[PDB]
Order: sequence, then C-alpha cells, then structure tokens
Amino acid sequence: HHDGFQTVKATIDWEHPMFKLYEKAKRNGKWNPADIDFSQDQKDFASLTSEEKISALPLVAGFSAGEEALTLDILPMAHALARQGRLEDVLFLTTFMHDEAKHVEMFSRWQQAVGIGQMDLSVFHNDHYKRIFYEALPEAMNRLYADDSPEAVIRAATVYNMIVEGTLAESGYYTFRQIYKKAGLFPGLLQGIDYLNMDEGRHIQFGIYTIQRIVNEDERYYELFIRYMDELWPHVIGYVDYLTELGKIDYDLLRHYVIKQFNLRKKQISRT
Amino acid sequence: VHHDGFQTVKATIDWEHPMFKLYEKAKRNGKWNPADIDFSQDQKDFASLTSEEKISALPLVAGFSAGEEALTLDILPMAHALARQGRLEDVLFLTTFMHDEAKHVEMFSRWQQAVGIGQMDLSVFHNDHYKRIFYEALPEAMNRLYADDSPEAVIRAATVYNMIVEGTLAESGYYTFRQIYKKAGLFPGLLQGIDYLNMDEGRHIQFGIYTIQRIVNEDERYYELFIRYMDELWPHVIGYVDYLTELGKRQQQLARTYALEIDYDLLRHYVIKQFNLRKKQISRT
Ligand SMILES: CCCCCCCCCCCCCCCC(=O)O
Ligand SMILES: CCCCCCCCCCCCCCCC(=O)O
Ligand SMILES: [Fe+3]
Ligand SMILES: [Fe+3]
Ligand SMILES: [Mn+2]
Ligand SMILES: [Mn+2]
Ligand SMILES: [Mn+3]
Ligand SMILES: [Mn+3]
Repeated sequence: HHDGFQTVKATIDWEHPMFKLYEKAKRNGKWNPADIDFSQDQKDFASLTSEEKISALPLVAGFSAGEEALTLDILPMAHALARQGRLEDVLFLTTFMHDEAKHVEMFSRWQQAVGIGQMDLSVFHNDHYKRIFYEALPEAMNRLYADDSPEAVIRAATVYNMIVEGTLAESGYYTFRQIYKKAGLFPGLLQGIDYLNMDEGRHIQFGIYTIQRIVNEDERYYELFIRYMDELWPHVIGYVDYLTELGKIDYDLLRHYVIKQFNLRKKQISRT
Repeated sequence: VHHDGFQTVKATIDWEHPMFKLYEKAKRNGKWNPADIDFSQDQKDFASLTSEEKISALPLVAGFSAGEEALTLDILPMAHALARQGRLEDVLFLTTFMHDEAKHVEMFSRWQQAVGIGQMDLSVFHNDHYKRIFYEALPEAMNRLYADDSPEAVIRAATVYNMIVEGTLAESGYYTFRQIYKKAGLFPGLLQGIDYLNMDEGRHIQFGIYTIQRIVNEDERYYELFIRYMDELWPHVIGYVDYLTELGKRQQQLARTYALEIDYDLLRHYVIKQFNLRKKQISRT
C-alpha cells in the first residue's frame, strides 16, 4: 500500500542531487537512434573482407548484450529506491532506463543496417563475459527485491555502474574510437557511441552518488566496495584478454585504458 | 536469476512489433519538458483568487498529483514481469511510459510550488473511495506481478492501471480541467501541462489495450474477467467523482466570479461514458 504521497503532502526536493541529474538528463538526452544514418556503415561493412567483418563483431556482441542486460537489470534498483521513498532517485532512474533502451536500439539498428541481424553473435561471449553479464549482474540486481540492505545496494551499484559502465563501457567507447574512427569506418555507429558516452556520464554519477551516500553512513562499507570491485576484476580482464587475443592497432594501449578506468572508479569513492 | 541469452545478440529487435512502434511514437511525441512551462501567470491568477476560490481547484490537483506519483512507482512491477517474459519491445516502450509519468509528477509539483501551495498537505481531498483505488487496489494489483505473472494477474493489473485510473479517471480529469479552468481562462501553464499529459495518456491507454487484448486473444474466458474487474472498481470511481462533485457544488464562488455554468451532471456523464468506452475497446478476439 501507499501510506501517502510526497507531491501531495509537499513537493519534489528540488535541490536533491538526483533531481538535478534528472533535469540534466532531460536536457541532454534528446537524441534518437532512429535519426542516425547507417547507410555508409552498411557500405563500409560490405567493403571489408570476411576476415575484417569478423574482427568487428566481438565488440558489438559485447555491447548489444550489455545494453540489453542493463535495460532489464536496472528495474530492481528502481523498485528498491522507490520502496525507500527516494522519489528523486526514481525520477532520474526513468531517464537511466530510457537511455539504456535507446542504447539497445542503437546497436540493433546498426546490426540490421550492415546486414548481420540474422547472425547469432553469442559465439563471442566467453565464460568470463557470461560470468559478469549472464550471471553476476542479474544476481546482484534481483537481490534487491528481497534484500535492499546497504550492503546489497552497494554491491548492485558496484557491479552495474562502476564495473559494467564505469570500466567496460567506457573502455569500449575508447576502443571503438581508437580503431574505427582513425580508420574512417562506421560513422553512424561512432555517432551512436558519442551519444552513449554522454549518457554514461550521468549513469556513472548515479552509481557514485549511491555508493558514496551509503559509505558516508559507515566507512566499513568502503571496504565492501573495494572488495566487490576486486572480486570482479579477473572476469573484466579475462574478457579483455579474450577480445585482445582475437584482434591478432595498439592493443596494449587499450588494455592499459581498462586498468586506468578500473582504478579511476575506485578513486571516485571516498573512504570518508 | 540468470539471463539465458539476449535477443539483440541472437537476432534483432522485432521492428514491426506494435509496442516497438508505440515506443517510436513516444520518442517522437514525448519531448516536452515540465521545466519549460511558464507558470508565472498561474501564480498571479492563484493570488488574485479569494480563499474560497483558491481551494476550489485544489481537490482536482490533489487527485492528479497522487495519481501521477502512484503511477510512476507502480508501473515498475509490470515492466519487470514483461521483461521476465522476454517481451523486450514492451520493455522498451515501458521505459518511455515510466518517464512520462515522472514528468507528470514533476509538472503538477512545479505548479503547486509556483502558485504557493507546495507546503499545504493536499491529502485532505482524498476520500475513502480515492484511497481504495490509489493507496490500495492499484499497488496491490501491480505488486502481485512479482510473484504471479499469470494472465489473470496481468489482465487485472492493466485493468486497474490503464483502463480505470488512466482510461476513466485521468481522461475525465483532463476534460474537467478544460470545461472549468480553460473556459474561465485561468492557469495557462497548468493547462499546457494538461494537454501534454493528455497526449502522453493516449499511448498509456494503448499499451493497456494491447496487453489486455493479447491475453483475451488466447482465451475468451479472460474477456469476462476484464469486464468483472472493471465493474468491481466502478463504485470507487463514481464514489470519488461524487465526492469531487459535492465539493464543487458547495464552493460556487469561482464559477460565479468567472461567469461559468459548471455542468456537474455533464461531467458525471462523461465519466460513465469513458468507463463504458474503455470496456468497449476490448473484444472477445
Ligand atoms: C579490446 C580492449 C578491451 C576494451 C573493453 C571492451 C568491452 C566491451 C563492452 C561490453 C559491455 C558494455 C556494457 C554496456 C553498458 C551500458 O549500456 O551502460
Ligand atoms: C468533478 C468531476 C470529476 C471528474 C473526474 C476527476 C478525476 C480526477 C483525476 C485524478 C486521478 C488521475 C490519475 C493520473 C493518471 C496518469 O498519470 O496516467
Ligand atoms: Fe549506462
Ligand atoms: Fe498515464
Ligand atoms: Mn579464463
Ligand atoms: Mn461512499
Ligand atoms: Mn548503455
Ligand atoms: Mn500520468
């Protein structure tokens, strides 16, 4: 049952950080994947040899599954914060969920346009990738339906926002730019990446806000965060190594960048 | 719970799915931002009103504000249950649905803040019938879906949420706002909001129609479940409407001041009409 309603007893908390982030999401989130012109991507793709075509698909396969998992798996976070009465968080999360839906749409439109919609790209998900996206991520978010304790929320935000978004996604945007932007290939896709990268800045800020406000309550939670981060690193790097190994471009630069993101996300949370 | 795979890796979005097409319309038609609405004239209007006229408008606003908030929170179980069923295109659309309702919450709250009543507790205008619908039956029907996503459960959730709350009460609220405040020329920023809300609502009701019908299409038995759940909530729909009416009939000074003949019998009949029209938008097959 509802005991009452915040915007009937009072108003929105206009100064709340997540209301501010919601306002910025509406302002900066107007893009529409249906407006991206993929015609040249299609031509670029067909101009590749079979072997070059294949080299492109692992990274797209990681992203398409990623965007789909994140669209589905943010719902428990929204439910748990809703149940906690965190109205402004929920408003923001409506823009978060809608962003990920557009991200799903973007990669699928690209697949459709370049002619691989009918191909099953699951073959490029190795065991490490499945451990994160098929298993650890949904386990950690679905937990929130029955256990919204500080520890559960931090673990959910660590896997979703600091690992998948803050570490793999950010590294994937950089990777696309280092490989295809220099080659002049897939300009529609890279336009998409630009929009996704901009959305991701807000998504990561929500993860930081969430984790830090729980840490501020008890610095014992800081240790949990670092522990959950380190528990996932071997699959992050197991996946990265798998991708790198297929690519054989400075692949060792890209691998540094993953490490640099991982440590950056740890340093964005304050012990105190 | 594991993911077994992902549609957009094995295949693509179903580009021709009705809910993907509704999703596309939502993105095209749903750009409006409540932060862009100018309420400065509304603030002047409200302050020019006497105390009796000031409170004349508030029962309706109280009903909407809680409605918007309830609907923002309570659509999340429907999105979960369709996501668990693998209905990706429905989920895409529901992201636009939930964002619309968030903007609806924001719109009414901005208006309350702007006119100077954000600090007033408007729960006093929720009678017993309203609470039966919005504080109880609605969250019960939606929350059920976390442990019972059966056709019977999904039909009941869509009925309460899309056909009763949206299709009957919200639609009749939009109409009432226009018959009264648009006629009198008051609260232009609010009415701009109401028109955006009304446009959004069309999609929300169409999702409800799609959902109920696709279930009825699998077994006609469910059509009579739909009708019975509609009739079960009617006494609360009309009990709330009568409450608003009785309030409206005893606070006549706004109508007098602004030269309006508020036909409350006409408004009642619009609500009855909406209830029966929503019933008729569902067929046995
Ligand atoms: C080859 C160098 C390794 C670079 C790392 C690339 C990882 C690919 C990204 C796949 C997961 C993307 C998750 C989506 C996040 C979101 O939608 O917010
Ligand atoms: C005086 C005549 C009464 C007419 C009926 C008035 C009904 C008031 C509406 C309040 C409930 C609105 C629910 C919001 C629904 C939504 O956000 O989709
Ligand atoms: Fe994201
Ligand atoms: Fe609605
Ligand atoms: Mn390994
Ligand atoms: Mn009664
Ligand atoms: Mn994304
Ligand atoms: Mn609404």
